Amino acid sequence: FSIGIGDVTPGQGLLKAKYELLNAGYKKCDEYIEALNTGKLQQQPGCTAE
Amino acid sequence: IVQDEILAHRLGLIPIHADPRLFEYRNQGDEEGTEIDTLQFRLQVRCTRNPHAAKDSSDPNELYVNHKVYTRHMTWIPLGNQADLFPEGTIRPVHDDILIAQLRPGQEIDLLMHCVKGIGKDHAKFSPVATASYRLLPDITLLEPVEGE
Amino acid sequence: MIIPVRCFTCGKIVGNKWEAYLGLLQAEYTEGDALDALGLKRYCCRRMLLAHVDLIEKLLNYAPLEK
Amino acid sequence: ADFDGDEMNLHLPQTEEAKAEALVLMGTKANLVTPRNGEPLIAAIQDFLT
Amino acid sequence: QGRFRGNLSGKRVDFSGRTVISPDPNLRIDEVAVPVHVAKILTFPEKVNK
Amino acid sequence: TEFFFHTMAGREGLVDTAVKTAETGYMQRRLVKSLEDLCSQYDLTVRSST
Amino acid sequence: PIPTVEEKWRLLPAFLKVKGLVKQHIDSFNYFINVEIKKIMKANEKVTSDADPMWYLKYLNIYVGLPDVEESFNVTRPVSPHECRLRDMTYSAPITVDIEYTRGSQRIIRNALPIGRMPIMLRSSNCVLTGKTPAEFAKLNECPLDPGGYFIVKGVEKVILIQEQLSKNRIIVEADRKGAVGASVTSSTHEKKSRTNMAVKQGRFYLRHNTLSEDIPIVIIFKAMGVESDQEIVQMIGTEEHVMAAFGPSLEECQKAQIFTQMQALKYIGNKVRRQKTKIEEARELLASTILTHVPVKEFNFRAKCIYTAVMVRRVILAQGDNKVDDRDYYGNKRLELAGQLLSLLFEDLFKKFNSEMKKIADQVIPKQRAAQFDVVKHMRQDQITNGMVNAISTGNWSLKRFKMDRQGVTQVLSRLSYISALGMMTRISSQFEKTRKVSGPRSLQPSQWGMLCPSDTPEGEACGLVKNLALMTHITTDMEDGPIVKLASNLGVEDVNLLCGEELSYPNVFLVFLNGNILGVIRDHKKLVNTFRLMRRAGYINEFVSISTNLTDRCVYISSDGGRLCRPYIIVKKQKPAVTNKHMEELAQGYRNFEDFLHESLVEYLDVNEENDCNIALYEHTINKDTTHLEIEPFTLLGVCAGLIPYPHHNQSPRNTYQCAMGKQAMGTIGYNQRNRIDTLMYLLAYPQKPMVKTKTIELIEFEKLPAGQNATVAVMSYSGYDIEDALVLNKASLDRGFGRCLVYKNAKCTLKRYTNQTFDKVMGPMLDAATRKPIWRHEILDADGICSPGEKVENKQVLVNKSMPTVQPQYKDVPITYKGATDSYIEKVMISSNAEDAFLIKMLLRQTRRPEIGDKFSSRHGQKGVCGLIVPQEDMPFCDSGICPDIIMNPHGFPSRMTVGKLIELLAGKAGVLDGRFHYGTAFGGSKVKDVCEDLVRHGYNYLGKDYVTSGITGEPLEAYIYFGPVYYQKLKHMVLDKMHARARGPRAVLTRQPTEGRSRDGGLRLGEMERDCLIGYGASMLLLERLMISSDAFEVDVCGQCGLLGYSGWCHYCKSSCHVSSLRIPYACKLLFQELQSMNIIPRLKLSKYNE
Amino acid sequence: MWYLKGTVQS
Amino acid sequence: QQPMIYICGECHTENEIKSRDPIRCRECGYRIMYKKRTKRLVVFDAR
RNA sequence: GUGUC
Ligand SMILES: [Zn+2]
Ligand SMILES: [Zn+2]
Ligand SMILES: [Zn+2]
Repeated sequence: FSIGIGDVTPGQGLLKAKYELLNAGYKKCDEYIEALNTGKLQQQPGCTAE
Repeated sequence: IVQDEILAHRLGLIPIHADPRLFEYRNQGDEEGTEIDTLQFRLQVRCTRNPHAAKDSSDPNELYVNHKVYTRHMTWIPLGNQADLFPEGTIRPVHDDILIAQLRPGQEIDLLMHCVKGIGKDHAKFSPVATASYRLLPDITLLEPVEGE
Repeated sequence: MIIPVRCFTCGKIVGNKWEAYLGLLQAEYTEGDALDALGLKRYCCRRMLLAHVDLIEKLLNYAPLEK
Repeated sequence: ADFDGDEMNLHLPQTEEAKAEALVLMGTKANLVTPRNGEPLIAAIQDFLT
Repeated sequence: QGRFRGNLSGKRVDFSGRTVISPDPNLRIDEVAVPVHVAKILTFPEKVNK
Repeated sequence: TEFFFHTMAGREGLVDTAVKTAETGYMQRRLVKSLEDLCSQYDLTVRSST
Repeated sequence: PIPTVEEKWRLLPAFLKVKGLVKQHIDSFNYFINVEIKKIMKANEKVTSDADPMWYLKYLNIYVGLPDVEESFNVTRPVSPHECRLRDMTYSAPITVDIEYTRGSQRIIRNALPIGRMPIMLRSSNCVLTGKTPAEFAKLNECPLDPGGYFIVKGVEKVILIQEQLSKNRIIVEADRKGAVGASVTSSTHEKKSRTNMAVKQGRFYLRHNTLSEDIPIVIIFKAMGVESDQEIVQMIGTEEHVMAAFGPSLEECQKAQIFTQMQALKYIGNKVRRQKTKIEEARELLASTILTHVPVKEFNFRAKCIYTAVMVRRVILAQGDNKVDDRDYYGNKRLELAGQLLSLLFEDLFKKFNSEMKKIADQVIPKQRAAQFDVVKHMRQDQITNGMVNAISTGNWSLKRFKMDRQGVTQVLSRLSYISALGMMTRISSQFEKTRKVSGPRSLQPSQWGMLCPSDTPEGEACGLVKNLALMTHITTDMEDGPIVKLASNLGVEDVNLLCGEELSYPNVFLVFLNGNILGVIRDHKKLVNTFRLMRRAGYINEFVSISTNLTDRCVYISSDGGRLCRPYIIVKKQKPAVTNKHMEELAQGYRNFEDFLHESLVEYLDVNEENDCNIALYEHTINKDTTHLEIEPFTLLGVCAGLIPYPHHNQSPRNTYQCAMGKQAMGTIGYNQRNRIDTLMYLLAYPQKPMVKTKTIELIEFEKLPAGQNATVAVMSYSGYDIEDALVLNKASLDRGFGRCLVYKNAKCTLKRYTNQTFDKVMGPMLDAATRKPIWRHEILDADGICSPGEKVENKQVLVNKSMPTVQPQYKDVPITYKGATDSYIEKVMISSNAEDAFLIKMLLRQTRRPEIGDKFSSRHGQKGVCGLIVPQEDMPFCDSGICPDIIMNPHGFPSRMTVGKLIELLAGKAGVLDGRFHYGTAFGGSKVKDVCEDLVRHGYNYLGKDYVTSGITGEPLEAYIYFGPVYYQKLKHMVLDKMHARARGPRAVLTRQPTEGRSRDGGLRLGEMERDCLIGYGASMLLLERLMISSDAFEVDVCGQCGLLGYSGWCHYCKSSCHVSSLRIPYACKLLFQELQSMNIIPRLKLSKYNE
Repeated sequence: MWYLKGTVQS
Repeated sequence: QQPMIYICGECHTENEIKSRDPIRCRECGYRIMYKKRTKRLVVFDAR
C-alpha cells in the first residue's frame, strides 16, 4: 500500500469541467454588483443591503 | 581533528583482502588475541614541513608532506610464524587510496588495529558482497501488426 | 565532514573517488559527466559525492600548527 | 498519544493489598467501554482498519 | 505552590518513572514493555512463604 | 494572496487550541470539587457525607 | 503579452549587502555611539555646587576607544572576542572624556579623563572584527559566517530582543464597557509620560487625568485656557446641526455653575486640583506644561492646545453615534524598539546619577576643608558605571524610576544549537503584552502586516503570536529632525493656524496638517501638497525616510518622521510601466549602478504601512493596471528565515509550515567554522552532513549550503510490518551501522578557584596511591600527577575529575572532589587552564560523547512531520525494487491525507530527478520548478515518469501487487533523545522542609501525582491504592497526641498537662502535622479528639 | 597562594 | 618529579609551571595554556 | 526563563 504524486493528478477532462463552473460563477457574481448599485435584490430576511 | 571513535569506525569500514577460510571462529570471549584468530595491523604517520618546497606557496599538496592519509600507510606485522604461509603480500587492503584523515605540521597518528572474523548479521562491515540482487526475466508480447509511424 | 568510506544504503565504497571527482571537475566536465565517468550508475551511491560538504578543510585553518 | 514526542509515566504498587485492587477495577479487559456514553474506545487504528 | 493542594494533594510518589513510548504490535491488550535498565532500579518487597 | 488568506485561517485554530486548556481545566477542577463524595448506598439511595 | 524583465531578482542581494537582516541591529548602535552619546553630554553640560558660586566643571567632548583590557599594572593590550569568551571576561571599551574643572582659583583642563567602560558589539564600528578577510578571521579564531549582533558579558552571548510598543503623541478613540472614550498619551524626549482621557456620559464630556481629583467639564477647561466667549468655543468645536444637539447640554450645565471669567475657571480648577503658590497659579501652570507637553507653549498662549482639544472633541463627536472605532491591532501605528534607545536611557540615567551624587561628594568638603585647593579627579570613581552596565545587560532588570519604568526579560542568551537558531533569534521580536489567555486580536494575524513579519514563523504552544519574526526585506527607520520639512511645508503655502478662527476648520475643503502628532496648519488642495512632497522626496533634498499620508473621512494629512518605522523598497511605475528596464539592470550585473544611485535616480522608493494604505501595489507585471503606483519586487520575500527552508511552502499547509519553522531551530547540526575551539555548555554536532538537493534561493542568500543540519536518505512511502503507526518511522540496521545519523554531544565542566581576604587559599592535592602497588586509586583514576584529568581519557560513572580542597573557614581542609554524574561513559577532549579578571584560576573541561540513533529518537522530514523511530530492520528485509536499492527510512502513507502535505512528494520527485541528472533543482516559494518539465526528463534515463517502480518483497520473495513510492528526501535529526528522557527512582534524597521527593532529575527526584489523576482513582472507587501511594510511599509518620487536650506531645509526654496518663499515638502524613504546627502559631489550635478504631 | 603537584599515599 | 608540560595557544610552546606562578607564556603575552594528551593506552571499539 | 506533549 503506497501513495505517490501520480495518485493526485487532475484529469484533462476535469480541467475544462471546473473552467465552465468558474466562468459561470464569475459572470453571475459580477452582476449583483451593478444590480445593487442600480437598486435591486429584493430581500426575504430582515437585513441590510450588503 | 577527527574523532577517535569516528576514526575507528572508518577503519572498521575498510574491508580486507584475506581468505577467511583458513582462520577459525573466536571462542565466547578473549581480548588478548591468539595467533590463529586475530590479524594485527599497524598505522603510523606524522606531518612535517617541506624544506625545499618553494618561496611562496598556497597549494598544500607540495607545501606540506604527507597531508592526506590513505589505506596504503597501514602496514601488516606478522604475529607468530605465519609469514611463510602467505608468500609476500596477499594480506593488504583492497583499495589503497582511500582518505582516512588529514594532518598538519605538528600532528601525529599511531594506531594498532585487530582484524577478526565475523558474519554480516552482526555488523555491516562484515558484508563480503557489496550488491546482491536479482531480477525477473522480462517479456514483451505484441498482439496486432503495427503500422510504420 | 569527510567523504564516507562506504555508502549508507547498499554499502559500496564511495570514499576512494572524492579526490578524483574534485580533479575531474576542473577539466571542463559537467557534474553528470564526472559522475557517469567515475563509475557511478545508480543514484543511491551517487549523492554521496554530489551532495557533500567539505568542512575539515575549513577546520584545519583553526587547527594547532607548530612554530 | 501522538507517538512523536510523547513521554508517558509508569508507577509500581508497593503493597500487596493494592496490587489486587488495580487488577479488578483498573483492568484493560474490564475497562473497554467509556462511562460517558457507552461506546467501545479500543477497537482499531488507521493501519489495521485499512 | 502552597501546602493544602500543593503538598497534601500532590505528595510526589516514589518507585516510578517516565520514558518515551514506541509502538510494538507483538504484545497483548494488557501488556507493556519495560526496559531492563528501569527494571533493575525498581524493586518489589514480598514476604517468603513455604 | 491566496497563501496569505489560507494561513490566516491556520492561525485562527492555532490560537484557539492554546486558550481552551485554561478555562476548560478551570471548569473541570471547579466541577470536580463540588461532586466528589456523592455515593450510592446499599438501599438504592444516593447521599452525601452528611 | 506584456514586456517582462526577468532580472529584478538580483536587486535583493545588492539590497541585503547594504543593510537588512541583522545589519540594522549594528546600525542602531553605530548611530547611537556617534550621535546620541554626545547629545546626552550636551544635555548634562554644566553642573556646579551651591556652597559658593566659584566651583564648576564643563563637558567639552566625549568619545570611546577600542576594546581594551586592564591587566595587572598599566597593561592595555588589544583583546579578541574569543579570548573574552574563553576567559569568562566581558567585551568592553573605555570611555575617555575631556572635561575641565576649576580648583582653587585657576582652571584645570585635564585631557583624556577616563570615567568608565561600555560594552561593544561584535561587528560594530569600534570592534576589531570589521573590514577583515577570511584568512585574518581564521587568525583570531572566529567564524566568518557569524552574523554577530550580541553582547559578551561574563563569557556568555547576550542578545537584546526587539520590543514593540504603541505610538505616542497621538489621539486614540476606542469603545469600552459602556460607550466610547478618547485618550491621548504624551511622551517627548524629556521624561514626562501623561495619559489624558475624555469620556462621555449622560451627554456630558468629562476630562480625566490622574493629577485632578475628579472630572472637570470641557467648557471649564476651555474658559480656563483663554477662550472666553462661548460662541467661538462652538465655532472651534464645529458648526453643524447634529454636533450642536450634543454640545448644548454641556454649555447649559456650564452656564448653570457661576463661571464666566478666566479667574473663575482657574479658581474652580485649583479647588478641584489636589497635589501632595496660590490656586490660580497652580491651575495656570498645571494647564501649561502638565496635561499636554507635546504641544509647546511659547509665552503663555493656550490657543494651539485649545484647537487641539477642539479637534479631539470633534473626532469624539463624529465617533459618537456611529460604529467607527480605532483598534490597537494596526501595525502602521505600532512602533518597534531596538537596543539603542534602551542603552541611551540607561546611559543618561547613570550619567545624571553620577553628576548629581558627585555634586554632593564635593558639597561636604568645601566648608570642612584643610587647604586652599580641592582636587576632584581624586574624588572620582569608575566602578558604578561599569557595574550598572554589566548588571543591566546580564541580569535583565531594566528598572528606571527616573523614567518610571520596570521591564524584565529583555536580554536573552544567544541560541547556539544550530546555525539557523542563532540567526533566527536575532530577528525575533517581543510584544508589550504579557502571556495571557485574554488576548485574541493581537495574536490573530492582521491584514495590515504585509511583507514585514513572517506569518508562518511563530512558536506553537502558549505564546501563539506574541512572538513574531521579521521578514527578509524590511528596514527600521531611525529618528530625524523636522526643520527643513517644516520650512518646505511653510514655503509650499500651508497656513498659520493662529490667524483663522474655528469656523473655517469645519469646512470640508479645509485639510489639517499633522506632523508627529502636531498641528502645523491648514492646507487647501492637499493633492498638490502630497504630489510636491513626493517629488521632492524622490529628488534627493529631503531624506527618503519621511512618510506622508492623507485621510479623507476626517480630512487630515499626516507627516510622519519619527524613528522606528518599517520600510521596504518598492519599484515605481509611471502610468503603465516600471521605470526599471533591462539596460538599468545590465549595469548592475556589470558592477556599477548599485542600490544607492538607483534610489538617487528616482527608480525605487521606500513605503511604510500607513503610506501604502493610499497606494496600489501590483504583485506581478502582468497584473499592472492603470491605478497601480508601485510594484513589489518579488513575492517570495514574504517568507521569513525559518520558513525559507521548506520546499514548496504554498503546496504545504500553514500548520505544517508552522511546525517545520519551529522545528528548524531545534534540528542539530554543525555550528560554525570554529567548533573545536569554542567551549559552550552544551553542543550537538553531526558526523557527515549532506547537502539538500532541492534547495531554495533563500538558502543561497544565507549560504546554508556551507553549514547544513541534515542528511539525504532514500525513503519508501509504504506500510511495513507493524511499526509505522501514527508517527513511527522504520530505520535500516545496515545503514545505521554504516553511519547514517551519527551524533556527538559536548558538555562543559568549568571550575573557578580564588583567594580570600585573609591568607587562606585553595589547593589541589591530586591522585592517591596505595601501599600494595604504585597505582592511582579507583576514586582518583583519571587524575594526572598535577591534580586534574588529562585529555584523551574515558571517565565512568561517579568518578572524580578535579580535586578541590578548601579550608573549613595549619587550618583544616575539607575536600570537595568534583564528581562526574552520568548514566553514560564520557570521554575527555581537552583541558583549558587560565586566569580571569579577578585573579582566580579557571579550569575548563570538554566532555565528548558519541551516540547512535536507536528506538526512541525523534526525527523530522523538514515538512512538519515529526516521529520517533519504530523497529530497527536488518538488510535481509527492506525490499529492493530492481537494481538492489534498499529503503533507508520507511515512511507511512497514512499520515499524508490528514496532514495534507503535497510538497513532500514534489520534493521527493525533484530530488530524484536531480540526483539522476546531476544538478540541483530550485524549489522556491511562488515559483521554482513545475511538474511538467521534470517528469518528461525522468523518462530519458529510463525510469517511470512520475513516481512508481516495481518492487520485490524480501521477507517472502514475491513481487508487490501495487507499486511503491521511492526517492531521496532531506531528513534531519532532532534533540530530546530517549537516552536523556529516561528516569527512575525508588529511594533517594528528601527535602528538609517537608519529607517528600525533590524536584528535577538533576537531583534524582520522583514524579508528581496531581488532582486530575486523583480524580481518575476516585471515579473508579479504589481506596486502598489511593492511600498506599499518597501516605504509605510518600510520607508515613507516627505522631502522638493526648486525649485530655488535643495537642502535639513528644516522647509520650505532654507539656500542657505535665502527665503521661492520657497519651496515645496515630499515623499521620508529615505534611498534615507540619500544617498543624504552622497553624498553631496563627492562633489556630486544632484540638483533636481520639477514638479506638474498634469504637 | 597555591599548592599543586601532590600525591597522597595510603 | 617531571615538570608538568603545558602548551600555549598562540605560539604552542611546551613550557612548565613550577609552583604558584603567574599563569602566562614566556614567549608571548598570552594568558591561556592547554594540556598534552595522556601517554597511556586507551582501547576503542570499531563496531 | 527556554524547549516538548
Ligand atoms: Zn550506494
Ligand atoms: Zn495532654
Ligand atoms: Zn605562547
